[PDB]
Amino acid sequence: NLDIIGKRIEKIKQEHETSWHYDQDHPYKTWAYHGSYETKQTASSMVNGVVRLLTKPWDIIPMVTQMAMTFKEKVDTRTQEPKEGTKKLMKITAEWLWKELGKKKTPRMCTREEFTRKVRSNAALGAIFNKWKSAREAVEDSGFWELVDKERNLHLEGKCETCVYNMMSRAIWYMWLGARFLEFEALGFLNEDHWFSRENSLSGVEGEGLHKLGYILRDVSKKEGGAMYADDTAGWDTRITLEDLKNEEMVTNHMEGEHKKLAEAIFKLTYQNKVVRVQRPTTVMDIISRRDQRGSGQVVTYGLNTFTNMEAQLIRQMEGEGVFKSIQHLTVTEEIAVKNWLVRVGRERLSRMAISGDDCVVKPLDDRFASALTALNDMGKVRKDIQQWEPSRGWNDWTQVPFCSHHFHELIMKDGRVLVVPCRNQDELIGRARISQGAGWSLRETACLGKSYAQMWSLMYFHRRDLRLAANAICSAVPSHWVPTSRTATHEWMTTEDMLTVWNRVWIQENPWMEDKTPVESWEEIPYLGKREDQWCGSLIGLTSRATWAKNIQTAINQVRSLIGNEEYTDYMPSMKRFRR
Ligand SMILES: NS(=O)(=O)c1cnc2cccnn12
Ligand SMILES: NS(=O)(=O)c1cnc2cccnn12
Ligand SMILES: NS(=O)(=O)c1cnc2cccnn12
Ligand SMILES: [Cl-]
Ligand SMILES: [Zn+2]
Ligand SMILES: [Zn+2]
Repeated sequence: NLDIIGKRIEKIKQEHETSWHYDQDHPYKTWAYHGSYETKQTASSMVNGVVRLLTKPWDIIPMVTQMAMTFKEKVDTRTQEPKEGTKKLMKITAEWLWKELGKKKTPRMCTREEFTRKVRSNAALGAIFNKWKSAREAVEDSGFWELVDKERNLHLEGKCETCVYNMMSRAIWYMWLGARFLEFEALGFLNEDHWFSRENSLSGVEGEGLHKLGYILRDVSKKEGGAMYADDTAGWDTRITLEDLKNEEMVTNHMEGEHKKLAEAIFKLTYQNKVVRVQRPTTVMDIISRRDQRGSGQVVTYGLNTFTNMEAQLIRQMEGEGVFKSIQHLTVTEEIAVKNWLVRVGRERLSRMAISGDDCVVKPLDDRFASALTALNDMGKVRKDIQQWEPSRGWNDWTQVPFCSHHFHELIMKDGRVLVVPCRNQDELIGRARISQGAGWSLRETACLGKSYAQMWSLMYFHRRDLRLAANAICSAVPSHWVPTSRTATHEWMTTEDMLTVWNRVWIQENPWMEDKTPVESWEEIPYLGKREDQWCGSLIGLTSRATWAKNIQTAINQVRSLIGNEEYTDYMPSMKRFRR
């Protein structure tokens, strides 16, 4: 208890001994409170004027315009401890899953060179403000790596001093760059070495890309079985138990030497015991503590979410197939039956799933899965927006299944070849592209972020009439040689390569579901959804506002070119039939 966290607490107390006080009216219930101190400050969501000026029809669509405007009483709930039968099911399953994931991989420590290369191209790692300005500065300075060195040797000594979370259905738990390095050093291999790739994990999709997720769902659909289930969990990160953290920690059983010691420390001292500083208006800073729930950096969180979700869904599959009878207790022969199931058909059962962190699609052996709820609820993974004991509603058509905020269309090219393409409501796509994050964006940086969205649209959403037209307009309106940016799925659109060449590489050449490798020699060979399907998915095609926008597009492009000024521009609009004489 306070042996593990006291050092961190004591140290913060001493840096604000002018301010410390055990406030009487603290709202914390399931979090342990410890004390308070004075600060005062927070950033918010800003509009990208380049994208907004080139999407005028959406200026009167509330779903688009309201996205730019703007429960922490879910983080302060409790989760009951699972029954002994559930704990046994999770231990056997976790044990077996780490061995499967380990068969063709070697756990290993990640390098400062790898961490530096991360900072020096802006990954979302989750640092905080006072000694150095940016991450890029602290990395390049020897004094930083000295503070790292101190903390590191405390971790090998089985102690912690500076590894503290700053809180803010989200809740990003930022740490100082230092504690982020130590997390990445110990557990970075899970992401860096693709442990949850589809090849390695069979259920996972890590690194597959939005242009492969539809093909993966269609391959699951080919399995003999029942409906496709895609039940979301209510607040997955808040439902991670101590039993889940212990089963995740068993990855250390496959490690050795310093790496093993460094990993056991991250699990024991920063994951299964945490220290958090939370801002409160009544503006003070509350040091609070907890043992359960997910508080890692967001890349390790993805990997351990995927692991624990794969485990949870194999157990729900076991329940549907009648492998065990009751969560209360597992008989000795039930243990053997569960081991024999895992070892005999476990790999086949993983291949009937697509799992991306807390998000899943399962095509089970049959529809007994739908009412197999006892283990899932008792593991605390309670389904969102359905009564606790109401059977799951499955999907009969893989093209209706939601996964990673999308659905997927089958799209026949004029030449008969078949594309499986990602899609979501077009108001969501346009609303997002109209938003920037943070202060001090130049016009140039704003234009380059617009261009990132435009190239993503050309590559992923080419089949939506409004997005191909808007993407061509943004790329005409931004100087042709300016490089797409973003301050924080493989990102093939982040390039100054010609987008038709990239389309051909992604959808034809490197596409394992495309046998005929004949290139496309124009955008006009690349199809759209049916006009009615485009409208169902949110197209404005058929509206007068949209007709005027399309007809007068060069006037909008010219308005943005006039603001940016005298630069080298390209006209991409004649790549579309209707602007080509
Ligand atoms: N609030 S909790 O879900 O972390 C929880 C469940 N059972 C216990 C027993 C002691 C402390 N906490 N606890
Ligand atoms: N400081 S470090 O994390 O780069 C490091 C130290 N020792 C090793 C061994 C393998 C990889 N990295 N590594
Ligand atoms: N992880 S849990 O919610 O199942 C749980 C059960 N019993 C305790 C005691 C302290 C913290 N968490 N906890
Ligand atoms: Cl359906
Ligand atoms: Zn630490
Ligand atoms: Zn659609």
